[PDB]
Amino acid sequence: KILHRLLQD
Amino acid sequence: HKILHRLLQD
Amino acid sequence: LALSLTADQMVSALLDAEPPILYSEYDPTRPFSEASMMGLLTNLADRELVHMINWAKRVPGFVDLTLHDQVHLLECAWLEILMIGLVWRSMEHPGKLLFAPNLLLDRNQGKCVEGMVEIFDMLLATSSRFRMMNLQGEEFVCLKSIILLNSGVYTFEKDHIHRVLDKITDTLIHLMAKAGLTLQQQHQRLAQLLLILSHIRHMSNKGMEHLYSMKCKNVVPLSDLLLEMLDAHR
Amino acid sequence: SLALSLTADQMVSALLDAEPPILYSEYDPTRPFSEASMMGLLTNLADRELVHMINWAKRVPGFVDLTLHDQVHLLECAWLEILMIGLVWRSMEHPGKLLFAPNLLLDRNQGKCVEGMVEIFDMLLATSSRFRMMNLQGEEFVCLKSIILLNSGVYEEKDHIHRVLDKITDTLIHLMAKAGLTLQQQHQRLAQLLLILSHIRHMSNKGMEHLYSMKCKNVVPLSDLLLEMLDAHR
Ligand SMILES: Cc1cc(O)ccc1C1=C(c2ccc(O)cc2C)[C@H]2[C@@H](S(=O)(=O)Oc3ccccc3)C[C@@H]1[S@@]2=O
Ligand SMILES: Cc1cc(O)ccc1C1=C(c2ccc(O)cc2C)[C@H]2[C@@H](S(=O)(=O)Oc3ccccc3)C[C@@H]1[S@@]2=O
Repeated sequence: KILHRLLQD
Repeated sequence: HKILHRLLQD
Repeated sequence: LALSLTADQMVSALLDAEPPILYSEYDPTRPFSEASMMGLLTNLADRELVHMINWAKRVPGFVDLTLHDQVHLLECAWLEILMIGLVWRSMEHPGKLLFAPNLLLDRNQGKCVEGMVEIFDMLLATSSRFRMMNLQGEEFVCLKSIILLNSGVYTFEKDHIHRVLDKITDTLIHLMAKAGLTLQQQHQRLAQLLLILSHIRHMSNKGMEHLYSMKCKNVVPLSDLLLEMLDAHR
Repeated sequence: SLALSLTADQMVSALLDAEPPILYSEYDPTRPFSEASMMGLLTNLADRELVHMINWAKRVPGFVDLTLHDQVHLLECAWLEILMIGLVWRSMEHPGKLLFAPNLLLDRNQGKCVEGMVEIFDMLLATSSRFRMMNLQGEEFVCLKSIILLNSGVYEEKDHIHRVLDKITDTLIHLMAKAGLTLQQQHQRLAQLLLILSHIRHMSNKGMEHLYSMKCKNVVPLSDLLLEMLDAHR
C-alpha cells in the first residue's frame, strides 16, 4: 500500500 | 406525478 | 409556529409525532433465502415509509414549507430516517437489529442478502454507539428531525429551515442542561450526537447504491413508493 | 498523549501550522477542455494534493498517537471529504466558481465537460456558498478538517480518538466565545458547522461512486495512489 509507505515515512 | 405528492397532501 | 415553541414544547411535539413500530409479516419460516428476506424487508420498509411521510408533517416547521421543498427534503433523507429509527429501536438489543418486534436479526442473517452484511455492521456499530452514549428518547427525536431538515437543505426558505434547525439545537442543549451536564459536557455531547449524523448519511448512501443494485438484479420487485424515493437519488 | 494537554489556542496554532500548501495545476488557458483533458488535470492535481494531505494528517494532534493500521483506515475513509472541504474553503472568495488551483478556477458550465461532474460541482458550490454566508473563519476551517479526519472512519483506540474530537470541539467553542458570540450563538454555530459535515460526507460518497465510474470508462488512467484510496471504499 502506497498509503502505507507514505505514512511510515 | 408522485405517490409522495399524494401522501404529502392528505 | 415552530419558532415560538419552548424547548419542552418542542420535545413534546416531537415525542407526540413519533410513528408506531410496525410488525413484519408472520410465520415466514425461518430460515430465510435472499429473496424471502428482501421480500419481508421491502414490504416492511414500504409501510414504514408511509408512516414516516405523515410523521414529517407533524415535525414543527415542516408544513410551513412549500410542497416542492417537503418532497425534496424527504427524497433526500428518507433512508437516513428509516435507518436512525431502526438503530434506535435496536439499542436494547446489542448484536441484533430489531426490524420489527417479530423480526430481530443478527449479522449472520444479514449475510443471506448479498452486500447487506456491510450495512448491517454499520447499523450495529451505530446502535452500539448510541448505547454507549446512553442516547435518550428526547435526544433521538431531535436528531431525527434534524436529519429531515438538514440533509437536503444544501441541495436547494432555507433561512426558515435553518431557524428551525437552530431551535432544535436549542432544544438539545436544553435537554442536556436538565440532565445536569456542565456547559463543557453539553457542547461535547452536542458535537458527538451531530457527528454520528455523518455516519448515518454514509450508511444511507451505501444502502442506496445497493437498493439500486438489487432492483437491477430484480431478485425482489421493489414497491412503487420505494422505487420513486430511490430514483430521486439519480 | 500530547494533543490532550494543548490549550485551545495551541490547538489552533498547531492546526494552522500544519496546513498543506495550495498547489498549481498544469493546464494551458489557451484551449478549452475536453472531458479527457479536464479529468487529466484534475486527476494529476488530486494525486498531488493527496501526498500533501497524508503528511498534513501526521501533523494533526493525536493522529500520530494512533497505530498505523488506524491511520490508514481513517485516511482511506476521509481522503475525498478532506480534499473536498479544502477545495470549497479556497473557493470561498470566488462565488460561482471552484478554485481547484490559482491557475485553475472553474464555473459549473466547465464542470459539464465531464459526464456526471456538474452535480458534484453544484454541491461543492452550495457548500462554498454556505461557508461564505456563515463567514467561516480559517481557524474554524482547520478544526473542521481535523474533525473529518478523526470522525469519518471512527469505526480504547476509539476512546482516544473521541477525546481528541472532544478537544477540537472545545477549541471551536473557545474560538466562538472569542468572537464575542453568546452561549446560545456558540451552540447554534457549532451545530451549523457540524451539520455541514454531513453534506460533505454526502458529496464524498457521490463523488466516489463516480470516480469508480470513470475508472471503469477508462477515459483517463487514475494514479496508483488514487486507485488505492478508491478501492479502499470497496
Ligand atoms: C433500514 C431499513 C428499514 C426498514 O424498515 C426495512 C429495511 C431496512 C433496511 C434495508 C432495506 C432492505 C430492503 C428494502 O426494500 C429497503 C431497505 C431499507 C436494508 C439496508 S439499505 O436499504 O439501507 O441498504 C441495502 C438494502 C438492501 C440490500 C443491500 C443494501 C438497511 C436495512 S437492511 O440492511
Ligand atoms: C474535489 C477535488 C479536489 C481536487 O484536488 C481535484 C479534483 C477534485 C474534484 C474531482 C476530482 C476529479 C478527478 C479526480 O481524479 C479526483 C477528483 C476529486 C471531481 C469531483 S469528485 O471526484 O468528488 O467526483 C467526481 C470525480 C470524477 C468525475 C466526476 C465526479 C470533486 C472535484 S471535481 O468536481
